[PDB]
Amino acid sequence: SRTVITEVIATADSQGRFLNSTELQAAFGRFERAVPAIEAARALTKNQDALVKGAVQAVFKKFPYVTQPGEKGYGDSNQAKCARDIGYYLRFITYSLVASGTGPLDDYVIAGLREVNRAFNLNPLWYIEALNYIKGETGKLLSGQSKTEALLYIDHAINALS
Amino acid sequence: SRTVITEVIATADSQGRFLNSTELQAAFGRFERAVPAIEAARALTKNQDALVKGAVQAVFKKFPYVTQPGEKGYGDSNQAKCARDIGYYLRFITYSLVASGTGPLDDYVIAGLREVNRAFNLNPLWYIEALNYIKGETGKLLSGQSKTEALLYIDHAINALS
Amino acid sequence: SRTVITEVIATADSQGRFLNSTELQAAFGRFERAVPAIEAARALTKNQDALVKGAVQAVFKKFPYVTQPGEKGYGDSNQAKCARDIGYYLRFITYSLVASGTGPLDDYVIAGLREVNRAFNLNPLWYIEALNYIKGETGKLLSGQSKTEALLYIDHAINALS
Amino acid sequence: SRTVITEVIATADSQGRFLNSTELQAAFGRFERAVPAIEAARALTKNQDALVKGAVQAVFKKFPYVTQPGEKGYGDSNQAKCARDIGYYLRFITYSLVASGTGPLDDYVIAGLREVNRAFNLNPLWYIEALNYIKGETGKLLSGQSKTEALLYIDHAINALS
Amino acid sequence: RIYKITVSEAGAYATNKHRTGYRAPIRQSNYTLTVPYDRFLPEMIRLHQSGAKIVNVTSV
Amino acid sequence: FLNMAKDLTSVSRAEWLAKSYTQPSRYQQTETFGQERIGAVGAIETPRINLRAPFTSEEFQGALYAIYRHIFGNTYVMESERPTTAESQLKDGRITVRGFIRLLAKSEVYKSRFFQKTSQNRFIELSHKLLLGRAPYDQAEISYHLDLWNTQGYDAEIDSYVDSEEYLDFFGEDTVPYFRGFKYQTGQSAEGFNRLVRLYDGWAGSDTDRNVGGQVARLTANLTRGGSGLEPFIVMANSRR
Amino acid sequence: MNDVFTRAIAQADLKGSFLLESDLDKLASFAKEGVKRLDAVAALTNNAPAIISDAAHKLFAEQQELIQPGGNAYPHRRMAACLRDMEIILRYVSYALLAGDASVLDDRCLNGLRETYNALGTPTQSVARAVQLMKDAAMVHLKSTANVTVGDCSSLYSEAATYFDKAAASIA
Amino acid sequence: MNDVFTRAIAQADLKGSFLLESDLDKLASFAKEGVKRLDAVAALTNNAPAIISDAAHKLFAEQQELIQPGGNAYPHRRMAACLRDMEIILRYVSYALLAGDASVLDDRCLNGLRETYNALGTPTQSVARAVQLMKDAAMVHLKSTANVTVGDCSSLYSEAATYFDKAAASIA
Amino acid sequence: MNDVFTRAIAQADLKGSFLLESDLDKLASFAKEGVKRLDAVAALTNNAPAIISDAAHKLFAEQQELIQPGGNAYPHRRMAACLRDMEIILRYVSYALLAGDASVLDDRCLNGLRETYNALGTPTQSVARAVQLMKDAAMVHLKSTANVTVGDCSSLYSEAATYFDKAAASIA
Ligand SMILES: CCC1=C(C)/C(=C/C2=NC(=C\c3[nH]c(/C=C4\NC(=O)[C@H](C)[C@H]4CC)c(C)c3CCC(=O)O)/C(CCC(=O)O)=C2C)NC1=O
Ligand SMILES: CCC1=C(C)/C(=C/C2=NC(=C\c3[nH]c(/C=C4\NC(=O)[C@H](C)[C@H]4CC)c(C)c3CCC(=O)O)/C(CCC(=O)O)=C2C)NC1=O
Ligand SMILES: CCC1=C(C)/C(=C/C2=NC(=C\c3[nH]c(/C=C4\NC(=O)[C@H](C)[C@H]4CC)c(C)c3CCC(=O)O)/C(CCC(=O)O)=C2C)NC1=O
Ligand SMILES: CCC1=C(C)/C(=C/C2=NC(=C\c3[nH]c(/C=C4\NC(=O)[C@H](C)[C@H]4CC)c(C)c3CCC(=O)O)/C(CCC(=O)O)=C2C)NC1=O
Ligand SMILES: CCC1=C(C)/C(=C/C2=NC(=C\c3[nH]c(/C=C4\NC(=O)[C@H](C)[C@H]4CC)c(C)c3CCC(=O)O)/C(CCC(=O)O)=C2C)NC1=O
Ligand SMILES: CCC1=C(C)/C(=C/C2=NC(=C\c3[nH]c(/C=C4\NC(=O)[C@H](C)[C@H]4CC)c(C)c3CCC(=O)O)/C(CCC(=O)O)=C2C)NC1=O
Ligand SMILES: CCC1=C(C)/C(=C/C2=NC(=C\c3[nH]c(/C=C4\NC(=O)[C@H](C)[C@H]4CC)c(C)c3CCC(=O)O)/C(CCC(=O)O)=C2C)NC1=O
Ligand SMILES: CCC1=C(C)/C(=C/C2=NC(=C\c3[nH]c(/C=C4\NC(=O)[C@H](C)[C@H]4CC)c(C)c3CCC(=O)O)/C(CCC(=O)O)=C2C)NC1=O
Ligand SMILES: CCC1=C(C)/C(=C/C2=NC(=C\c3[nH]c(/C=C4\NC(=O)[C@H](C)[C@H]4CC)c(C)c3CCC(=O)O)/C(CCC(=O)O)=C2C)NC1=O
Ligand SMILES: CCC1=C(C)/C(=C/C2=NC(=C\c3[nH]c(/C=C4\NC(=O)[C@H](C)[C@H]4CC)c(C)c3CCC(=O)O)/C(CCC(=O)O)=C2C)NC1=O
Ligand SMILES: CCC1=C(C)/C(=C/C2=NC(=C\c3[nH]c(/C=C4\NC(=O)[C@H](C)[C@H]4CC)c(C)c3CCC(=O)O)/C(CCC(=O)O)=C2C)NC1=O
Repeated sequence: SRTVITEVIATADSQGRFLNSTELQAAFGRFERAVPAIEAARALTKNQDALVKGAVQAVFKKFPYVTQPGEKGYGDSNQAKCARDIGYYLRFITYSLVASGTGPLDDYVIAGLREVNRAFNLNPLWYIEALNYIKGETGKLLSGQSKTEALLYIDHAINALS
Repeated sequence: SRTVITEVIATADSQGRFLNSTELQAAFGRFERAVPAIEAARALTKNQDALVKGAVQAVFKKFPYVTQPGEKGYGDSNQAKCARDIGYYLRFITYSLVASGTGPLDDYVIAGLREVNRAFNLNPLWYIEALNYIKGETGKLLSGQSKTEALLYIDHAINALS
Repeated sequence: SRTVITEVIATADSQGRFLNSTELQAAFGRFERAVPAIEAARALTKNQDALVKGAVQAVFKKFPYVTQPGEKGYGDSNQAKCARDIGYYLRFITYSLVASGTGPLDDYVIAGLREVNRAFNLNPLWYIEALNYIKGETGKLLSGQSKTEALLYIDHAINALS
Repeated sequence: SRTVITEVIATADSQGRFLNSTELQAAFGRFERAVPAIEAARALTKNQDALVKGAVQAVFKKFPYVTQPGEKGYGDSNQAKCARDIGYYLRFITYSLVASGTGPLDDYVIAGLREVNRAFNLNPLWYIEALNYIKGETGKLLSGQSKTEALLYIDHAINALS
Repeated sequence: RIYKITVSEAGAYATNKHRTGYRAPIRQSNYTLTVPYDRFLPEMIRLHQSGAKIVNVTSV
Repeated sequence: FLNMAKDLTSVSRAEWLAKSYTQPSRYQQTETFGQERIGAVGAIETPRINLRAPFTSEEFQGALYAIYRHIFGNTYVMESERPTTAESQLKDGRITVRGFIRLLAKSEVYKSRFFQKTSQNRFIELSHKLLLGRAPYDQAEISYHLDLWNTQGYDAEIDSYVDSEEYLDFFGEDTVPYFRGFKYQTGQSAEGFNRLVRLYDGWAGSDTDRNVGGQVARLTANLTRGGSGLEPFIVMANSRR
Repeated sequence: MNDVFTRAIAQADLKGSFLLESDLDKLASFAKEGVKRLDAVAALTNNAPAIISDAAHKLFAEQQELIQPGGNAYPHRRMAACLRDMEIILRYVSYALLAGDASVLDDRCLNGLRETYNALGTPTQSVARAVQLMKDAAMVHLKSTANVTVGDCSSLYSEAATYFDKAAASIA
Repeated sequence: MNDVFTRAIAQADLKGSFLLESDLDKLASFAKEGVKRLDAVAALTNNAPAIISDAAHKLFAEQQELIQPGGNAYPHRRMAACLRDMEIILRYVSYALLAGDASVLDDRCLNGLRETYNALGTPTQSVARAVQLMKDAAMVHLKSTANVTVGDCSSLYSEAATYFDKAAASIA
Repeated sequence: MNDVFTRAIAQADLKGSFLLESDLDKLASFAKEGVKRLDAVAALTNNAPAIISDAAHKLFAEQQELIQPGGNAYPHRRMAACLRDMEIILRYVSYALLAGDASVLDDRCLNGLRETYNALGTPTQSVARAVQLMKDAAMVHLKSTANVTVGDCSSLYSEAATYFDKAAASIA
C-alpha cells in the first residue's frame, strides 16, 4: 500500500540506493503524525454504527426516489448492502488514517471503482452524500489535527468518487 | 535538487496526481526538522576556517608521505587546492543541511566524483580523513539533533567517497 | 572472449550471413600475428617468477610507505597477495597474447576491476607501477614484433587501470 | 487463414470489442456472394483436367526453349510436376473462391514463393503464362459474378508471381 | 545520412488519442526527432499513421 | 434450533443480512493474494519511469538505473560495460528513451547476454519479455522474427520490436519498458500470462547466460503446441468423471 | 484462426484434393443460414451488459462467499476483473458463433485460462458457474423475436449452447 | 510491499473488521518508538561500506576456496558480483528495518534468490555465511552508543537479527 | 563464444596456470595451418547455394512424402522454412570451421533444436539426412584442387565432417 514509509522504500529501491536523510525525515514526519491519525481512527471506529446509520439515512434523504419500489434503494437486501458499502468506506478510511497514506483506499476502494459502479448501476452521488455526511459528523467527533487527517482521507474518497 | 519537498512533488507528478496526506506528512517532517538543520548550518559556517585548516592538518598527519616531494601534496599550490577542496565539501554540507536533502552534495560533489578523482589521481582517503576530522570536531559545538543532522550529511559524503 | 576470430564470427552471425572476404582477411591477419604473439607469450611464461618478484619490489620502491605498519603492504599475507595479483595480471596478459585479443583481460581482469579495487581499498597506481616495471623488463626480454605485441597488451591493462 | 470472417473477428479481438455493425454487414456480404463463389469453385473443379493440360501446353508454347534436353522442362518427371504445380495453383484458387478470401492463396502459395522459386530455379513467368491461360479459359467457363470472383483470385496469384 | 524531422500535431493525433485513450502521460505536440537514412522511411510514415504533421526536414 | 430461531425471527432482517454480508470468507485472500503467488508484486507495483527532455541529475541517474535493470534482465553490468556515449546523447536530448533502448539492445552487452550463446527461440521470447514487457502470444511471432533476422539481421530485428505499434502505444518514446503481461492486455492469448509467469523468475531472478546449463529456451513446446495438451481431457473430466 | 470454410479447406488440403461437391453443399447451406447466424451474433453483442449483469447477480447471490471480505471478487479491483473476464469470455463466444467454429474460442481464450486461474488462486468452479449463468441469460435474448422476422434457429441455439459448454468445461 | 501498519490492516481486512484497540495500541507503540528505528536505519546506512568490507574480509579469510582459480569469487567479475550481492542484501535489510516488516525481503530481495544461486552454481552456504558476517558487523554499528541519546534498543537489535537470519535461511 | 585459443585459455584458467609449452605448440600449429582453414571456410561459403540445392534435390528425391500434401515441406512456406534451416545450419558449420571449435554451433544452432523440431512435427530423421547430404556436397567442394595450392588438408576434412556429424547427432 502507498504509505509514507512504503513510497520512501520504493523510491529508494527503484534507484538502487540506501535510505538517506530526505527519506528518514519523511519517515520521521509519518511517525510524528501517527498519534493524531491513530486516535482519529480510534474515534471513527468507536462511532462506526451511528456514522453508518446516519449516512444511510442521509442518502435516503438526499435521494428520496431510490427508496420507492422498483429501483435501487428498495428492499431489505439493497439497504443492507448500502450499510455494508458505507461500512466498507469507513473501514478503509480508518485503515488509511492508521497507515498514514491513501494506500488502503487506493487499493481497496478506488482501484476498479468506476467499472464496478457502472456495471451494477450504482450512483457515485449516493456515496458522495454518505461521505459528506461522515465528514460533517467527523468534524464534531474530532478536534485539532485528528479532524484534519480524517477529513483529508474522507475528501480523497469523495474526489475519487467524482 | 533531491530534497524532501522535491521528492514529494516528483512522486506526485509521476503518477499525475495531486499532493495528498502521504506527501504532506513527509513535508511536515521536513518542516519539523528544519530548525536543527539550520542551526547546524550556522555552527558549521561560523567555524569553517578552523575546520578547514584542522582537516588539512589531519590529512597531512594521516598521510605524511603526501608532503614529501614528488607526491601530490608537495608545494603551496597543491596545499591551497587541498584547502579549497575541503572548503568545497564543507560548503556543500552546509547547503545540504539547509535544504534538508542530499541534493546539493549529489549535484555538486557526488555526481562525477569518481571519474574526476581518478583522472587527477586524487586519493579519496584524503577527503575521507578530512571529513572524519570534520565529523569529530562537529562532535563539539553541535548538540542533540543538529549534531545528528550534520553527522548524517557528513556520513553521506564519506559513503559516497568510499 | 572477444578475439579477432570471435568478433568476425559474431559479426557474420548477427548479420545472418556467411563469412566473406573481409572477415577472412581479418582472420588471416590474426593467424599471421600469432607467431610473434605466441613467441612473446612463451618468453613471458619462462620469466614469470623473476618478473613478479621485480614488479613487487618496484611497487615497494615507488610506494615505500605501504610496507609501513598499519598499511596494506605490511605482513607476509599482504605481500603474498601482491605476488599473486602480479602473477594474475601476467598470466592474463599471456592469455591475451595467445588468443590475439583483449578478451582474457577484459573478461577476467578488467570487468569488475574498479568496484573491486574500491571495495578492498587497493590503489590502481600500485598495479600500474608493477605493470610499468613488467613493460620495461619485457622491453629487454623481447624484440621486434613480439615486443610490440606484449607492450600493446600490457598497456591495454595499464589504461584499464587508469 | 485470412478471410472476411477471420479479418473482422481478428480486428474486433485486437480492439477488445464485440463485432459491430460494419463487421456484421461485411460478413453478410460475404455470405451473399458465397453463391457465385461456390458456383465458380464447382465449375473450375469440374474442368480441372482440361485447364491444367491447357495451361501446361500454353507454357510450352510461350516458352518453347524449356523443353529441349538439358533444360528445366525436359523430361517426363518435369512434365508431370509442371502439371502438379498448375494443379496446386488451381486447387488453391478454388479454395480462395470457397473461402471468399485470398487467405488460402496467401498461406499455401504466396508465403515462401520467391525463395522456393529461386532455390529450385523456377521462372515465375512460366506460372504467369499458365495462370493467364486459365484466365482466358475461365472467361469461357464462367459468367456474371462467378467469372469476376474467379478472376480476382487468378489476378491475385498473377500479381504475387510478379 | 541523418536528417532531423520537426513534428507537430493539430487534431488528427488528438482525435486518435481521444478514441484510444491516454496510455502514457501526455506530452507537448512539437518535437524534433533525428533519424538515420535507414529508418527515415518508416519513422516518417509512422508519423503519418499516428496522424502527426511534419513541418521541416533538415539534412545535416 | 432455539438459537437459530432467535437469530431468524427475534431480530429484524436488515441487520441479519448486514452482518452476514461482512462475515469473513473461507478464501482468506488479501488484495495482494495472487500477485504474491506468481511472484510479481514488485514487478507490478514499481514506479513507471518517464524521462522528459529536461531533467535533473537524480531523475537521470534513477532512470538509468531502471533502464539497465529492465533492459538487461536484472543482470549485472559492470562499470566498464556501461555506455557513456549513449548516456551523454540521452542527457543532451539527441535521442529519446526509445532511442536509448534501441542503442542498448544493439549493444555487445545485450547481444552477448541474450543473442550469442542462445537459440533464436530464446532470443525472441527474451526480447519480447524485455522490450514489450510481455511474452510471445503464438508461434507466428517466432516464425516472423526468425525470418526477419535471417533475411535482414539483428538490427532490423531489434527495430521490429522498438518500432512496433505496441511499443509506442505503451512505452512511447519516453517511458522505460515495464512488465505489461501480468495484467490482461487486449488481444492477449490467455497463455501470454502463463508464459510471462514462466519467463519471470521473481524480483531477484535474472536472464544471465552464466547458468550451469547455459542460456536455453523455455516456451518452445508451449508456443508450438499452443497449450498444455491436457485441455481435451479436462473437458472429459468435467463430464461424468 | 479457423472458421467452417477454412476448416473444410484444411481437411481438403490434407487429403490433397479439391473440395468435394458435398462439402460445397454444406458450405452453401452455412452461407444460406448465415443471416440467422448474424442475427444470433448481434443478439449476443447488443445485450452483453444485460447478460453479464444478470449472470453476475445470480453468481454472487448463489455463492456470496466470493464477495465477502477475503473472497476473490471482494475488493473493487478484483470484482472489476471478474466482470471483465465475463465480458471477455462472452466476446469470444460471440466470435466463435460468427465463425461457426470453436477454434478461436479454444485457441485464444481457453487453452491457458484454467492454469491462469489456478496460479492466481481463482476458484475455477465459480468461473464455470458464471459462464453457465451467462449461457442461461444469453439464450433469453438469443430467442427474442422483436425487430426480427420469425423463423427456426434451433441449430443456432444448440451451437451457442455447445460453445458456452466448451467454455465452462475448459475452465472448470 | 507491506510495512507493519499495512500488514495489520491486511490481517484486519481478512476478518472484515476494523482495527482493534490492542492493534491500535501496538501501532501507536511502534510509531512512538520510531525515532530509535530511524537511528538504527541510519546506522546501517552510514556504515554500509564498512559492514560489507569487514564481512568480505572475514568471508574470504575463512574460505580461501572462493577466491582461488575455480572459486566462485575468483575473477574480478565474480568478486564484483559478490560485493554487489552483499550490498543489495544489506540495503534490503535496512529497508525491512525501517518498515518494521519483512515483506520487502520476501517480495523483493529473496523473491527468486535461492533459484538464482542454484542455477548459477553459487554455494548458498557461503552466501548465508556472508549474511551472518554482515549481521555480526552490523550489530556493532547498531549498538554504538556515540552520537545518539542512550536508551534501550534490544528490540531493534532482535528485529534486525531476524531480518538477517531470514535472508540467510531463505538463501540456504 | 569460443575458438581453440579461448578454449585452451579457459581450461588453463580453471587449472589456474599458464599455458604449457605443449599447448603453445598446438596453438602455433593451428595458427600455422590457418591459411588452409580459411580456404576450407571459403569453399563452404562460396558454394553454399550449390550445397543446399544439391542436398534439397537429393532429399526430396529420396523422400517424396516430404513434398506431398501432408508432408512437412508441402506448401511454399514450409519448403522455404526447410531451405532456410538448411542454410542456417550450413552457416554455423562454416563458423565452427573457422573457429576450430563447435561452441558456436552448439550454443546458437543446436541449442534446443531437437525440441523445436519435435514440437513442430518436423521429422528429425529427415533433418539429419539433409545435414548428411549437405556434408557430402560440401566434402566435394572442400576437396577441390582448382584455385588453390595442392596440399594435405585431411585434418580440415575430418574436422568439417565432425561438425556436420555433430549437427546431425544433436538434431537426431
Ligand atoms: C471493498 C470495497 C467494495 C465496495 C465499496 C463494494 C460496493 C458494492 N455494492 C454492491 C451491491 C449494492 N450496493 C447497493 C447500495 C445502494 N443501496 C441503496 O440503499 C443506496 C442508495 C445505495 C448505497 C448508498 C445496492 C442497491 C446494491 C445491489 C445492486 C444490485 O444487485 O442490483 C456490489 C455488487 C456485488 C453485490 O451484489 O454484493 C458492490 C461491488 N464492494 C466492494 O468489494
Ligand atoms: C502447394 C504449393 C506448391 C507449389 C506451387 C510448388 C511448386 C514446386 N515445384 C517443384 C518441382 C519443379 N517444378 C517445376 C516447374 C515445371 N516443370 C516444367 O515442366 C514447367 C516449365 C514448369 C511449369 C510451368 C520444375 C522444373 C521442377 C523441378 C525442379 C527440381 O529439379 O527440383 C518444387 C520442388 C520440390 C519437388 O517437387 O521436387 C516445388 C516446391 N510446390 C508446392 O508445395
Ligand atoms: C504539461 C501539461 C500539458 C498540457 C497542459 C498540455 C495541453 C494540451 N492540450 C491539448 C488539446 C486541447 N486542449 C484543449 C483545452 C483548451 N481549449 C478549450 O477551449 C479551453 C479554452 C482550453 C482549456 C481551459 C482543447 C479543447 C484541446 C483539443 C484541441 C483539438 O483536438 O483540436 C493537447 C493535445 C492532445 C492530443 O494531441 O492528443 C495538449 C498536449 N499538454 C501537456 O503535456
Ligand atoms: C512517409 C511517406 C513517404 C515519403 C515522404 C517518401 C519519399 C522518400 N523518398 C526517399 C528516397 C528516394 N526517392 C527517390 C525517387 C526517385 N528519384 C528519381 O530518380 C525519380 C524521378 C524518382 C521516382 C518518382 C530516390 C532515387 C530516392 C533515393 C535518394 C538517395 O538515397 O539519395 C526517401 C528516403 C528513404 C530512406 O532514407 O529510407 C523518402 C522518405 N516515401 C514515402 O513512403
Ligand atoms: C538459428 C538457429 C535455429 C534454427 C536453425 C532454427 C530452426 C526452426 N525451424 C523452424 C520451422 C521449420 N523447419 C522446417 C525444416 C524441415 N522441413 C523438412 O521437414 C526438413 C526435414 C526439415 C529441414 C531439412 C520446417 C518445414 C519448418 C516449418 C514449421 C511447420 O511445420 O509449420 C522453426 C520455427 C519457426 C518457423 O516456422 O519459421 C525454427 C525455430 N531455430 C533456431 O533458433
Ligand atoms: C483473452 C482471454 C483471457 C482471459 C479470459 C483472461 C483472464 C484473466 N483474469 C485475470 C484475473 C482475475 N479474474 C477474475 C475472475 C474470477 N474470479 C472471480 O472470483 C470469478 C469466480 C471469476 C469471474 C466470474 C478475478 C477475481 C481476477 C483477479 C485475481 C487476482 O488479481 O488475484 C487475469 C490476470 C491479469 C489481471 O488481473 O488483469 C487474466 C489474464 N486472460 C486472457 O488472456
Ligand atoms: C445489420 C446487420 C444484418 C443482419 C443482422 C442481418 C440479418 C437478417 N436476417 C433476416 C431474416 C431472418 N432472420 C432470422 C433469425 C431469427 N429467427 C428467429 O426468429 C430468431 C429470433 C432470430 C435468430 C435467432 C430468420 C430465421 C430469418 C428468415 C430466413 C432468411 O431470411 O434467410 C433479414 C431480412 C432479409 C429477408 O428475409 O429478405 C436480415 C436483414 N442482415 C444484416 O445486413
Ligand atoms: C583474476 C583477477 C583478480 C585480481 C587481479 C585480483 C586482485 C585482489 N587482490 C586482493 C587482496 C590484496 N591485494 C593487495 C595489493 C598488494 N598487496 C600489497 O602487498 C601491495 C602494496 C599491493 C601491490 C599491488 C592487498 C593489500 C590485498 C589485501 C586486501 C585486504 O585485506 O583488504 C583481493 C581481495 C580478495 C582476497 O582477500 O584475496 C583481490 C580481489 N583478484 C582477482 O580475482
Ligand atoms: C533482489 C535484489 C537482487 C539480488 C539479491 C540479486 C543477486 C544476484 N547475484 C547474481 C550473480 C552473483 N552473485 C555472486 C555472489 C556469491 N558469490 C559467492 O562467492 C558469495 C558467497 C556469494 C555472495 C555473498 C556471484 C559470484 C555472482 C556471479 C556469478 C557468475 O558470474 O557466474 C545475480 C545474477 C546476475 C549476474 O550474474 O550478472 C543476481 C540476480 N540480484 C538482484 O536484483
Ligand atoms: C534525519 C533522520 C533522523 C534521525 C536519525 C533521528 C533520530 C532521533 N533520535 C532521537 C533520540 C534517541 N535515539 C535513540 C536511539 C539510540 N539510543 C541508543 O543509544 C541506541 C544505540 C540507539 C538506537 C539503536 C534513543 C533511545 C533516543 C531517545 C528518545 C526516545 O526513546 O524517545 C530522537 C528524539 C530526540 C529526543 O527526544 O531525545 C530522534 C528524532 N531523527 C531524524 O529525523
Ligand atoms: C582473402 C582471404 C584469404 C584466403 C582465402 C587465404 C588462403 C591461402 N591459401 C594459401 C595456400 C594453401 N591453401 C591450401 C588449402 C587447399 N589446398 C588443398 O588442396 C585443399 C583442397 C584446400 C584446403 C581445403 C594449401 C594446402 C595451401 C599451401 C600452404 C601450406 O601448405 O602451408 C595461402 C598462402 C599462399 C600460397 O601458397 O598460395 C593463403 C594466404 N588467405 C587469405 O588472406
